[PDB]
Amino acid sequence: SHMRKIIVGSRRSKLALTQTKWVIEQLKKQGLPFEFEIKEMVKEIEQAMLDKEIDMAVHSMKDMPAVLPEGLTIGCIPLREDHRDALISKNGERFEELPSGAVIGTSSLRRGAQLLSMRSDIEIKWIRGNIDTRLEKLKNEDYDAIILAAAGLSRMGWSKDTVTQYLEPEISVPAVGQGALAIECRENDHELLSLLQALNHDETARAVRAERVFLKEMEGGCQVPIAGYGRILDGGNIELTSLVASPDGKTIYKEHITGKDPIAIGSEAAERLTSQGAKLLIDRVKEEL
Ligand SMILES: *Cc1[nH]c(Cc2[nH]cc(CCC(=O)O)c2CC(=O)O)c(CCC(=O)O)c1CC(=O)O
Repeated sequence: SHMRKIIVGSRRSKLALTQTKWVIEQLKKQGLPFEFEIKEMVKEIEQAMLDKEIDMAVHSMKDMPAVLPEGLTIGCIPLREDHRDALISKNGERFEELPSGAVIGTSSLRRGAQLLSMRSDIEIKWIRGNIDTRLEKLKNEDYDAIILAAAGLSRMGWSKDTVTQYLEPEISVPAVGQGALAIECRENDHELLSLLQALNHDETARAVRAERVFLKEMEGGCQVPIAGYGRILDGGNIELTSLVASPDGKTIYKEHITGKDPIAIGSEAAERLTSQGAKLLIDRVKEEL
């Protein structure tokens, strides 16, 4: 029959389309009368959505801006994937087993700093590209290992043949929003928001909300050595782990806070880390970029 067609904007990478299709598939499980169509195409997708050329987009939470364009909203945050960083070693060694002088590929200051805090006898080397591209570079270039989000390898069904060690947050505190998806739509698209509700996972959303509040107040992002990971405790409170590190790994600010309200705990986390010198550190790093 004649039903509303929801147009879903997506990047063209294997991962992006996979994430986008996952979302569509879960939405279809409600059995409501909507058609979905992907339009292969964060900010340019946002412009299209504002212009009503698309109705929604599925982004990796960790790549979302602190502030959405007025008129847009994160309409849904589904049940989180694995939040953990993953080590993929060419010759199958766990982190502490990598040879002295091992070359670990990442363009993330957050990842490289944490690794360097544990081991000063490894080398962090810049690497870029989509996750497949990066796996090909690990094979074909001078890297002994790489770090990737466990979530992307999971989504692709690649983990089994790649992951050498899943890194616990004790070892590597994840990027804010890692493993979470931001399903972005217009704030006034009430029909769509209503459809997205059954997909929203309140415990994921609350945790991520705390992480983001902290990141916003610290003025962090992908380019800065800042981390935050919130989980829901069995008791129902959120526990937020917050971290800022010097790029060489020698100075770590790291704190835990537990509470009910994501805004209050994210804010208090930023206040505490800022009071310890973490914001000055981030400001100085940005000065040398
Ligand atoms: C903020 C940031 N983005 C990226 C590149 C990126 N974005 C999403 C993913 C997939 C995992 C997910 O959806 O959560 C990826 C790639 C990946 O991490 O697998 C980075 C990576 C920089 C790098 O390591 O070179 C970052 C920064 C960060 O994670 O600290």
